Amino acid sequence: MIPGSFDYHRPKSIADAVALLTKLGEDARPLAGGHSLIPIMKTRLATPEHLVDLRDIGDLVGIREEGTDVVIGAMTTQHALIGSDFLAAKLPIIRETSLLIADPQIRYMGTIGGNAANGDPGNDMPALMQCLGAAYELTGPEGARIVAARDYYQGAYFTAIEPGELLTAIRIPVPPTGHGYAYEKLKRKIGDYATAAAAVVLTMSGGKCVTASIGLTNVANTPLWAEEAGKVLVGTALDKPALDKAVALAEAITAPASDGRGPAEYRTKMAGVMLRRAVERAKARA
Amino acid sequence: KAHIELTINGHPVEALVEPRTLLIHFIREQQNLTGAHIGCDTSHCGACTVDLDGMSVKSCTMFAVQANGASITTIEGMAAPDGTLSALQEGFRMMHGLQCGYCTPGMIMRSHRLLQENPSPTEAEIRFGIGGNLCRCTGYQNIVKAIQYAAAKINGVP
Amino acid sequence: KAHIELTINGHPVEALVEPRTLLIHFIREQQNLTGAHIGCDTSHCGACTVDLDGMSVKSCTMFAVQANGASITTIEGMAAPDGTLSALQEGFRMMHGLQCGYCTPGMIMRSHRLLQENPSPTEAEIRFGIGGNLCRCTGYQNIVKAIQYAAAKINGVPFEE
Amino acid sequence: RAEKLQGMGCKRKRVEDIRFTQGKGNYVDDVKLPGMLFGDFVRSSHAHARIKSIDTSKAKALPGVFAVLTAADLKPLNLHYMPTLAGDVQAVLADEKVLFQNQEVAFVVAKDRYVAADAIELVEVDYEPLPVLVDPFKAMEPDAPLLREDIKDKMTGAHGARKHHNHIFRWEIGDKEGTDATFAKAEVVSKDMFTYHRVHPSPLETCQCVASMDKIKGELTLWGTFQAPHVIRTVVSLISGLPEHKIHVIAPDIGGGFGNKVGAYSGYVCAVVASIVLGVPVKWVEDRMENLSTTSFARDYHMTTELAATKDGKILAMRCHVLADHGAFDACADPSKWPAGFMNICTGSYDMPVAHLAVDGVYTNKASGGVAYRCSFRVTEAVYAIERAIETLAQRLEMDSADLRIKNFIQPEQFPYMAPLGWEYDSGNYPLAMKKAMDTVGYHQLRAEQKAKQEAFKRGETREIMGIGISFFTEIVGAGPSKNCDILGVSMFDSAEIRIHPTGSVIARMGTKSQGQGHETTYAQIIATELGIPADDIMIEEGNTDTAPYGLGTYGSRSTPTAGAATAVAARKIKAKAQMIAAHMLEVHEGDLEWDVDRFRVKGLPEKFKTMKELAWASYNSPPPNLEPGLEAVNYYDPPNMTYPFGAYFCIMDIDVDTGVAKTRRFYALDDCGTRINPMIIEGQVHGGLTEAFAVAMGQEIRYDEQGNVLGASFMDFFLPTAVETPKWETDYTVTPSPHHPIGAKGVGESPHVGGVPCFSNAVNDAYAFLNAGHIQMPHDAWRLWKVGEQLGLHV
Amino acid sequence: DSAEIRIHPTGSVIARMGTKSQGQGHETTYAQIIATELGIPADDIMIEEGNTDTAPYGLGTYGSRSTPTAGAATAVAARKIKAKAQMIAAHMLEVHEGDLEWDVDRFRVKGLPEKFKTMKELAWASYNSPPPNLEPGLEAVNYYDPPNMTYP
Amino acid sequence: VEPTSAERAEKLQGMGCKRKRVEDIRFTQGKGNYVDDVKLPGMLF
Ligand SMILES: Cc1cc2nc3c(=O)[nH]c(=O)nc-3n(C[C@H](O)[C@H](O)[C@H](O)COP(=O)(O)OP(=O)(O)OC[C@H]3O[C@@H](n4cnc5c(N)ncnc54)[C@H](O)[C@@H]3O)c2cc1C
Ligand SMILES: Nc1ccn([C@@H]2O[C@H](COP(=O)(O)OP(=O)(O)OC[C@H]3Oc4nc5nc(N)nc(O)c5nc4C(S)=C3S)[C@@H](O)[C@H]2O)c(=O)n1
Ligand code: FES
Ligand code: FES
Ligand code: FES
Ligand code: FES
Repeated sequence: MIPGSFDYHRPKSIADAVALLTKLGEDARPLAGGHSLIPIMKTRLATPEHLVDLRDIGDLVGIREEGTDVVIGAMTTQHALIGSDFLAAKLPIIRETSLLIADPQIRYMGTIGGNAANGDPGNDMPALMQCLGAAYELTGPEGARIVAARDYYQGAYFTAIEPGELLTAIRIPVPPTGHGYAYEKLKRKIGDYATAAAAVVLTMSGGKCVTASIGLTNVANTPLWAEEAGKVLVGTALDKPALDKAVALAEAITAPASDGRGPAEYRTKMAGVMLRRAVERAKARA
Repeated sequence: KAHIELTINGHPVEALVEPRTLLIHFIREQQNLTGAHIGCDTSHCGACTVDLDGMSVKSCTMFAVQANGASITTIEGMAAPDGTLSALQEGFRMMHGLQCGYCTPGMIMRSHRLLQENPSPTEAEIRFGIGGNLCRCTGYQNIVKAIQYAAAKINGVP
Repeated sequence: KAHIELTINGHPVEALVEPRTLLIHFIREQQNLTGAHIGCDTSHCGACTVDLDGMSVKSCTMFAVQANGASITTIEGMAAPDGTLSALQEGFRMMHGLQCGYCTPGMIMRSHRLLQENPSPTEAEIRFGIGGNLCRCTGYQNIVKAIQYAAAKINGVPFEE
Repeated sequence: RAEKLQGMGCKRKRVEDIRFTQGKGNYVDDVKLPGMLFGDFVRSSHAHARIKSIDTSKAKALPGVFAVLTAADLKPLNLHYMPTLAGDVQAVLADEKVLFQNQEVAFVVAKDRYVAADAIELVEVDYEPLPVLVDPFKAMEPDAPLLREDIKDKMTGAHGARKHHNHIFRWEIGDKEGTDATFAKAEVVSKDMFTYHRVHPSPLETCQCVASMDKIKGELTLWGTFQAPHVIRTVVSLISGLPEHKIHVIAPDIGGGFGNKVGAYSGYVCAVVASIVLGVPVKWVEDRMENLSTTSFARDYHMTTELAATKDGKILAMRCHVLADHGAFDACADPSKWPAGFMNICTGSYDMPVAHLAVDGVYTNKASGGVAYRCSFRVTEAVYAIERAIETLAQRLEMDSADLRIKNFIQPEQFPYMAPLGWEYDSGNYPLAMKKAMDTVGYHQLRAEQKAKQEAFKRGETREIMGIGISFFTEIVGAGPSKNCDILGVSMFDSAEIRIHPTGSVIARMGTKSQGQGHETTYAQIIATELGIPADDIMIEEGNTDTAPYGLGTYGSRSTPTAGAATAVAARKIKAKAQMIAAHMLEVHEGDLEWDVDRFRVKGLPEKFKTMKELAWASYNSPPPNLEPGLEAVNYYDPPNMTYPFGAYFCIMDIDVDTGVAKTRRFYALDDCGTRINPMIIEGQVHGGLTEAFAVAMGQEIRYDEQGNVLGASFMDFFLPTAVETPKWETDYTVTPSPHHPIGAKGVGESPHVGGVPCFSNAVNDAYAFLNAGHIQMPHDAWRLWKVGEQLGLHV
Repeated sequence: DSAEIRIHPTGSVIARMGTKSQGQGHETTYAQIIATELGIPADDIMIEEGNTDTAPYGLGTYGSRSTPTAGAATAVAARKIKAKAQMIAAHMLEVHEGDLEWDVDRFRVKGLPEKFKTMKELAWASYNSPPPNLEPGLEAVNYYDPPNMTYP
Repeated sequence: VEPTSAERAEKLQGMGCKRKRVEDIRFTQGKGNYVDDVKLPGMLF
């Protein structure tokens, strides 16, 4: 329950936050909504010497369309995502997913950026972002760079971010109008990280799938982008043979933990079931 | 220690806090507002819920320094200045929405915000809307009734 | 408010007080040492007596600011750390030197100083020596005995009977 | 004045709610006393190890730390172990070894809980691992580790002059010879091993106390989460040497107990010792992870359960043997003579000629407990055993299990019914309740619907299966008669004291202690009806051992059986004295008076009367010369028997065999607890208990791995349903009064859990019965029900 | 005036009265009355007055009334406890109550002094093994209406 | 110790004894609780 002592900072700008993180070093952590970091500080798994609260940086909050992308500031809360009718018009999968994250209190505080940057495979947004082919905008002392969400995750609490960098925004290509989408999550109760979950976006024409992308949540030490599984759907009617192929190729890449949510073998199968169900719902939406 | 200034239940508060002090401890220990409760060490139970800048917040998952400049309502702030119970407080009593009372402050504080988010919620909306709040005693059924009763009362005021 | 630093019952104390705050009220209301009592408004009763820089003082007739830098002992400071009561505290109980207890803190604090002034006082010296302390309950006779008991205890030998 | 009475049977709104809805409850952690410190424990990272050294120097040196106690500090006060309710001892601070993960090793006392937590991290313990024992089935093997070195020598088998060193007790009851003979010849023998898995009561408020030794006065005040505060006083007295009149135990508002707060914990002892040493108050408040992993677990019974029957479905005998995992110390709350509680109610609602029960308790490297979480002293286990055995027998007989129950119920005319393991049931009308329940849920129609759904499944038309869960149960609550029920030698009575003021209001106190069950509301309803005094004119208090009459506390649904009875009896003493006052005032014989709601009237001259209010005043103003002034009474009520409420619960469950996800379609709960004091409160008790039942059956668990690590002991994993997962509850009742109880009222609070768990588990088991799954062990969460289907070939 | 006396399982006592000391020593002296009546040392008895929620109703301390009224009540309440204790003793010792004699702090069987129960033992027995005809526990109240004043 | 009747009586410190006062422990140490010693949250004068 009780964290170790730390110093607390409120930088006024991205630049000042990056400068602070760079100066203070590895013992400094960004503080966004706090709803993953504070819990692990309370267990003393995390014992940072400094927290750099991003609360006063307005430029980290917001949702805009820029070109062919939606750009979401890292500090945009789950509650804000859900509330954005503009985002629901363009990227309705985000609201659907966010409503499957945590609980109202947590969603008031938790941010998209903190969900994406956290590195716990339990988080839902990572695999959604991989599904959507989002790019993460990172700013550090050496400047800005972009890392694809598909390339961002290496392991539990191991991501591509470098010392002194903040994830400042997530840039999400907007799927075509009329696209199908679904996020299907299996969990033990409200608030629980997925036993398995699947994010799907697809498009159809003339009864055939034209595009499909699939992400899988919490069925490996990272989110997974199920590249082969999505490709096998393309050119099919999204019928049983096609779904069975996609399920196979998705299951093949899983490597789940055996924990209170069940053993790895179950969770692999549940990735497949969630995938099937998500494809079905996406097909119907398409 | 950091100096903070905020408002709690409409009153100015100024204090010196260690950054690591959790908001729930600040409220209970330093401010002596012991209505808010601690029911867990993992952020699940919602017994520590307060209304903070228009949000339902689990105050065990926030440091007091993060609440600098905030406006917080705790359960002590729900009754009217003349002592009259809020619609929610009254509904929880009328509908037998509490037993031990331990979740109740958090439940009411969450519900206060719920009914601002959605003044006329369905039962599914209520149950989902309080999903961050655990109760051991009631089995939730009368809590739903309590919230519905409060909505009806609120909706009849204007 | 005035800043004061002093010592009470052997412990450092630092405080802010209004000049007009009576020492009795600082001790009772700010320091929560509620053994000392107020029995009067004219400085007669002695119920507020504390030991202050080697003097018996009626703390209702002193402002807290006047005690800046002082060393004060109140009744709470009389018992030993090990729990044992002082000779006076014991004598008061043994000789039935108190009833309601309201004068007792000030009687004992006065007596503490009396027995430093005069370790082996006669009865007349005792009575005179506590003349600034009123008691409503005891009629003083047992207080005298209590002080005699304490003196004899301290001295290792009795004096008067 | 009719509107004001709010007596028995009224849905009186709760007086407690005023404060609780406003945050003005007074729970232990709300207490702040001058100079109060905070203490908490350094806890064992090992399940089984010798303690080689404990270095507390860095912790003591930390600013703000006032003490660090180890067993070395307690031993001289004979407080390194504490007695348990079960007649064992439990280590307060670990001395030579630790025996369960998270066991208390040192107690750090600091300025506040933040500094205490810092200091705990500075204590260094060196351990020498010992072999871990977690599987109770192996606890009595010849090579099982010697856990309890403090009380046991090595004893590796079962034929030595002491039991196996890991064997706590063997308890048996019933007619072995007769039972064995019936099983040897019965046409059908139905045997299964049902495990009731370890769970935890997990009250929302954890265990905690504030100890304040006043060294000047030599008096200890102890605020705490105590379901049985008078018991705690007496125990604190026996172990501390302070006399009871100088120990002031205060159980204030308690944020739920659910059995977790009956016994004493190391934290209470250590806070007390620390306060005594330091002379200032010491608060101890545990966090959830420590609550779940170090305080009273529940269940953990492995029940080999057999029914003997004729092919036509008459039950001839029951034979049950239980292996009980008690963890490292036997701290299992129970009346002292009942080491397996009332597990001998396991013949249930059925009239069986003979039965036999044996229970062996064993030590393992786990937290202690057993009795908690609405078990009524192992009645959860008893009921699960029989209600599951009914279902497995019915499968074996190819009989509908409703019909099997009907064929075997104890009939109303048989009460009071002496059951074959010794309990005499007070009253019951089982056939009527069962019928009401079946009719309400449309039972036979459900079965036809189920059959059609099964056929559909086989035709590949649905991936969902339907189960119909039945639980018809007989509870036993109200411990209990002095002849056989005592808590560490104190007979299990309870008590009430009622005092009427001159102006007619009342203060009444009881020896129980609510943790949310509404006693402050409902005890006043009993009095209100008895005396004609409005309930709002009556103040109810519990929990201050200086003021409340001695009682045995609240657990085992005993409050209404014991203190509810005492309340009525005490009120009737007052009424009798009032009648004498009225006779004096009206100048008639007492026999010439009759009670009429709120007054005594002269028979045949109804215009001449005296009201209770008038009599109260008279008792002070014009006391009759033959009588003492005033108007008050006490009763300590030694019950003549337990009360035996019952219920008929039906669950319809739909299960997705591909994910294992079960969804309750409907849950109907009929409870009969005799006279119903407050229907609103009873309903809430049922809702709460059914939600626990759902949780236990469908997800909750505390587990240990082979290394003795405690698993799942946080709300990350411990299944507590939210409003989203919790089913809607349909409740119903019948009323079959307890003949021996002063107001005919039986206990009820535990009934929903007792009956509910088998109802849910039976529904799950029933869903898969057509697929021949056998007995599916709880909990019935998704991965485990997926495994059931996987193993049945349903996924290919 | 009034007295309520409750004996705990382990033999200590809480007793309250309807008077209120202002220094007359009631907390000491009422316990003396009880001690002699019950054979329980005075130091084992806690006396309280003045909290109207807890103390039995009384008319207070003035008119030198406390000993005449609550002192009477204390003795009478204590005698009620003694009478119950004697019943418990007779049950435990398997004799008639008339076969018992009191010896400071215990009932002994007349002619057989080695057969006895102390008040402390009886207090525990009242909780541990209540005779079937009696309520558990060991306590009493008396509200004492004096027949006359006392005339020192 | 099998105390005599007289020893047992003496230990009682009952009727007729010059029993020393229990109140004196707190009063001699300033730990009485008189009205003006009471302090409650928010108390006015
Ligand atoms: C009880 C409970 C249930 C939950 N259930 C779910 C769930 O179902 N699904 C789910 O997805 N989440 C769940 N969460 C986690 C929640 O969504 C967190 O909000 C999220 O994981 C972290 O976002 P945050 O804004 O709170 O970040 P923080 O906790 O503030 O930070 C998390 C991490 O990311 C870093 N960080 C944050 N922002 C940045 C940034 N802009 N740049 C670089 N690093 C950054 C921090 O330094 C820290 O290392 C749950 C949490 C709780 C308490
Ligand atoms: N015939 C009856 C029986 C009961 N009641 C009312 O129902 C309540 C519960 O009474 P009873 O069945 O006698 O149970 P207890 O009060 O002894 O409660 C103990 C029981 O209470 C249960 N319910 C709980 N509910 C809450 N809120 N908190 C707990 O800790 C609880 N713990 C569980 C556990 S475990 C147990 S053992 C009381 O207000 C009683 O008046 C009634 O109106 N009529
Ligand atoms: S105390 Fe449980 S969520 Fe805050
Ligand atoms: S009322 Fe007890 S936890 Fe909700
Ligand atoms: S109060 Fe009387 S002299 Fe001070
Ligand atoms: S003891 Fe009462 S005034 Fe002296």
